[PDB]
Amino acid sequence: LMKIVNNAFIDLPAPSNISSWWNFGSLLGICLILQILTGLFLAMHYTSDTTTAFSSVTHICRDVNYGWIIRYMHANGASMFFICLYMHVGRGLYYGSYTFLETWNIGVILLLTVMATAFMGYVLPWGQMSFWGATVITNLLSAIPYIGTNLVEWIWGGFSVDKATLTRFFAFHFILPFIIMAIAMVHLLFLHETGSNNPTGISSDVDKIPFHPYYTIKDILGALLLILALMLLVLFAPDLLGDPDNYTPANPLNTPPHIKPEWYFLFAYAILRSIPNKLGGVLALAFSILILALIPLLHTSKQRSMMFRPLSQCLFWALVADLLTLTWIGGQPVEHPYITIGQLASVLYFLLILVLMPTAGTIENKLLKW
Amino acid sequence: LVDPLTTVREQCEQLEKCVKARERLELCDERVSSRSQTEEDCTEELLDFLHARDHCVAHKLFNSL
Amino acid sequence: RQFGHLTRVRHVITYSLSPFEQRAFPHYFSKGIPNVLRRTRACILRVAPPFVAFYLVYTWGTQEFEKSKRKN
Amino acid sequence: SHTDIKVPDFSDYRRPEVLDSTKSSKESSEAR
Amino acid sequence: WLEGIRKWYYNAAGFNKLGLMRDDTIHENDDVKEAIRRLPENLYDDRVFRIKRALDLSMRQQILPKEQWTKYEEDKSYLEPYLKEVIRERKEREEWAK
Amino acid sequence: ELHPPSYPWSHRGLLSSLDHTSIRRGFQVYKQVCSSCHSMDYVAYRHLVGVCYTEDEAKALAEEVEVQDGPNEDGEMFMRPGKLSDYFPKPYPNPEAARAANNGALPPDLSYIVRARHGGEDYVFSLLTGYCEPPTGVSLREGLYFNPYFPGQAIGMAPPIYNEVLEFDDGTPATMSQVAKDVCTFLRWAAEPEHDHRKRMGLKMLLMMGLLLPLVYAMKRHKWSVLKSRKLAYRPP
Amino acid sequence: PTLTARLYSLLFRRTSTFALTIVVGALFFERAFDQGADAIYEHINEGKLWKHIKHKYE
Ligand code: HEC
Ligand code: HEM
Ligand code: HEM
Ligand SMILES: COc1ccc2c(O)c(C)c(-c3cncc(-c4ccc(OC(F)(F)F)cc4)c3)nc2c1
Repeated sequence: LMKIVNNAFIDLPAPSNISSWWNFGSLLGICLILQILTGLFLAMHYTSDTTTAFSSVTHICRDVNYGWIIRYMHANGASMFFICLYMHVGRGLYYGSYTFLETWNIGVILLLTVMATAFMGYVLPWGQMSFWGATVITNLLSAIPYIGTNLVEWIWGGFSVDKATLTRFFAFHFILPFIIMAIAMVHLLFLHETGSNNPTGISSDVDKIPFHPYYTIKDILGALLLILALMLLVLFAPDLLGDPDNYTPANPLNTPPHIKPEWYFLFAYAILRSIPNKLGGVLALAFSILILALIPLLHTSKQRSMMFRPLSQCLFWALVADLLTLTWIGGQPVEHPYITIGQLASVLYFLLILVLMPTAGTIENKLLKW
Repeated sequence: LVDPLTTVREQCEQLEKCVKARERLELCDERVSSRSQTEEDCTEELLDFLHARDHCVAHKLFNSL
Repeated sequence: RQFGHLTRVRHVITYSLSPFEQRAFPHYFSKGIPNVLRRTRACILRVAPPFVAFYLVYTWGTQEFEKSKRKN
Repeated sequence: SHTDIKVPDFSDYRRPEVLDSTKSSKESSEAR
Repeated sequence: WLEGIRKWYYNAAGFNKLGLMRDDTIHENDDVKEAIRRLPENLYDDRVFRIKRALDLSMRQQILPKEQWTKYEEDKSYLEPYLKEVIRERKEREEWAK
Repeated sequence: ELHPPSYPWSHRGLLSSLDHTSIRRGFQVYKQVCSSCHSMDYVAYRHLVGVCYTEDEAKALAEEVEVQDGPNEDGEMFMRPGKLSDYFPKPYPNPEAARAANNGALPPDLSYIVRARHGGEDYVFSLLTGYCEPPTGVSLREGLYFNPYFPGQAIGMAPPIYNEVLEFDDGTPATMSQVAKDVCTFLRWAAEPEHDHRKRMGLKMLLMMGLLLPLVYAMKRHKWSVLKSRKLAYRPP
Repeated sequence: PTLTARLYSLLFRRTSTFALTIVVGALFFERAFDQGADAIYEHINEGKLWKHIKHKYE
């Protein structure tokens, strides 16, 4: 009598109209379980020490029987694991699922719990962009008054990134996914009290359907296509999203030309490089994420979806462009054309979310005599 | 011995973009050479020439190797 | 929650066939295609223009970035 | 009433083997 | 003129293209469910069909012909008379506490 | 800077492999030119087996160079002929001796140089094959030479190769280009020995995924077919 | 009748028989697919692989 719990996988009421956008919730359940198996088999041959880590990856990629595929099913198994989110989130914002506050506020807590885990995971190969990535990004906490000089040295276990900084990331990294797996079952738990949303935003109690033959096979399809776009990168462009300077071991006395995190952080980084004031830059960085927790308190339209909200559609897809911009600016260096652009886009990100998109639904209500 | 690379470059140098990038390279050369006590050089003028030539060498060279 | 008492419905009828008794690809090209174009025109003017705007600031910012690094 | 209830045409979607109302579907169920 | 603008926005939204009315779309909410519960059976049982039909369309990613689309002038506000009543009751409960 | 040009390498294809015959030539380059001044720590003579050298040929080369191995029972360390398990011998004992022997400059390792430089092998061939005098107005310090394909166009890498700088075994003419082609082919094997086995799985995948995607897409539109074809009506009293 | 109907009557009817087909299919599929796949790759990369040149060095 576990399998009363499998009714959430078999006899679960679910709507009928939901298109591919909802599959991205399940796929994380695959990427996560996929990534754990791969990263585990990397642990068998990884060493957490600085004199042996970078080589340890080589032991995998060279001497091991198919050790190399696992590295790239796993690194790029994180990249695809964030294409899935950002679309899994955009659904929740565009189709207005954030009214399930209990889930959404936990959706945030999964995001942060992850997007620090990749940061730790990117260190472990112990190359330049690994080291220098962590060197820059930890120092941002130094901007805080009265604490930062103490907290950063504590996280480092010293006065600069070194051995004990590495070894603890490996332990903070190879644990949190087992904490993330818990919060997912939690995250679903509050969802299975309410049942999922549809493109319309309307109560779908009338046209529910089971889950066992219909969405299962739909998830088998959607999972299959995911394994394509992953393995293509593994089998046709593995260094694509990477950064080749990583394949030089760490040299703390030789700074690389372009320091940057990987593509999935960069929109955050561009916001930071926009502001000259260091501390004020930080609170913008953390706020670019946490602002998701301010969305439902800024809901204004008496409708839920955006299939039936024209002005918000135009603003929504504008926000996506602002993101894509910030992804691009962060990857590119800091000069007078790109500085100016990076400033404008960052202002749009906060402006568009807080002001226009609420303002729209207010206007949209007025046209409908509300 | 003959490096075929020299032949392929020799043909690509005759192309329009190369001749025109060659031109400014000659013109800047006259400038900096005729002048004195200046920091300007023909670095950029050279690279534009070489970006053009070597792009032409790309399409042909390995046919000989 | 479960089936059976989710809500209340009255005087509604559903008809359905067995999948072994109907094609899985009926009018897949014959009718599906214009639905896509209909589904396309219905929304494309709301998706395109910010990404259209992106491609321009991408190039203009790119070219101006290049020109900045060249010379007087 | 209930007798006035009748099924509409699915023949746009039905398989070609089963478009003849006058024939028994069993003969091609094995193939379907 | 604004009336013409209200009309264009209505067709732009497109819930006429699924045969729905306005009040069929409003966010499920405590003040609303109260109002829905007070509906009569005729009007209610019509609401359910306007919805369940529409969901059957969005599943197929189709719509209805222009002849069945909801017209702007025919957009019945069947729920507002009952809803504005409920919200009035709520403000009395709040005002009574104060 | 200078964006290098992209070439028609034999292995640029999504299913194209490496010219293993060229990898044979490329190793002879690294061994007679660069192995005196560059390290390659993450390769063994055994990895060459079955790719460009065979067992015996590589084994013979293991016995050409001496390697420091074995705490003697007397309590000392000696030199022996290398074996296949041994890695490529590092020319220098430590990077400071390298900076000492190259005017403060550091010859980099070359295990991952392909995949550690933007542009990849296209860069490298253009780098060796891009030497020229500086233009007017440009002047460099002693030891350092000019090359447009480097940031700042200033490196300590004096000419490693030129026409008949060496000789090949297969009777190939050793033009500077022929040399730089083969070596870059070797390095792409070093930084990515899985390359030739990568694509075979890439081939097996697309053939399977060419099949499973439509078939699964049928079972979907087989089971959902009930719902894409259902109908509704409204019969109030 | 058609072949599809004959296949169902013998194989896809009993789930026990059904499964044994799939294993049997996998074996001959595993063999056939690998042979055909390699042939294409070699045909593309003809004269570039070790064995294609290995004969010269024995
Ligand atoms: C005469 C000693 C010497 C030989 C021979 C030599 N190198 Fe170099 N190389 C150096 C030194 C010293 C540097 C350091 C350049 C610098 O510090 O800017 C260098 C730099 C390089 C670079 C550029 C590194 C970068 O980040 O841009 C590459 C690539 C390289 N070596 C590989 C090669 C190749 C390819 C060859 C010819 C097949 C070769 N080495 C032969 C000494 C040598
Ligand atoms: C759940 C969220 C996770 C994210 C976002 C993430 C992300 C990453 C990334 C991007 C890398 C860089 C790898 C590279 O550049 O080659 C990495 C490394 C690594 N990951 Fe993951 N990972 C996650 C979970 C895991 C799990 C569950 C494990 C083990 C069970 C794991 C084990 C490792 C190891 C050992 C490394 C270092 C080895 C190496 O990078 O070659 N990670 N992680
Ligand atoms: C490890 C990370 C995550 C896991 C395992 C996970 C898992 C799931 C799954 C399987 C669903 C059901 C499918 C769906 O409704 O799309 C779901 C729903 C949802 N997720 Fe997550 N998700 C993750 C990340 C997130 C994040 C980062 C957010 C928000 C920032 C989020 C917000 C939501 C919301 C609002 C829903 C319900 C929306 C609805 O049903 O309409 N999730 N989650
Ligand atoms: C209607 O939307 C919903 C609503 C509720 C959901 C829910 O409660 C869960 C737990 C999941 C889910 C989460 N992780 C993984 C899977 C999964 C599915 C197929 C697999 O099979 C294979 F083909 F191998 F991928 C393997 C894993 C499903 N999806 C939900 C989707």
